[PDB]
Amino acid sequence: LQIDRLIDRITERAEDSGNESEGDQEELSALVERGHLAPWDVDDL
Repeated sequence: LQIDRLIDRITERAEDSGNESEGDQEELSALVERGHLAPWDVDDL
């Protein structure tokens, strides 16, 4: 249920998502499959 809510919660620890797509990872997420922009890739930094 809280998909984008964790996705953005876990991405803030790397916070690259904060600039790359910013709120898109919390308000949109999932539909934006482009390179799966979320914590899973931002964490590898």
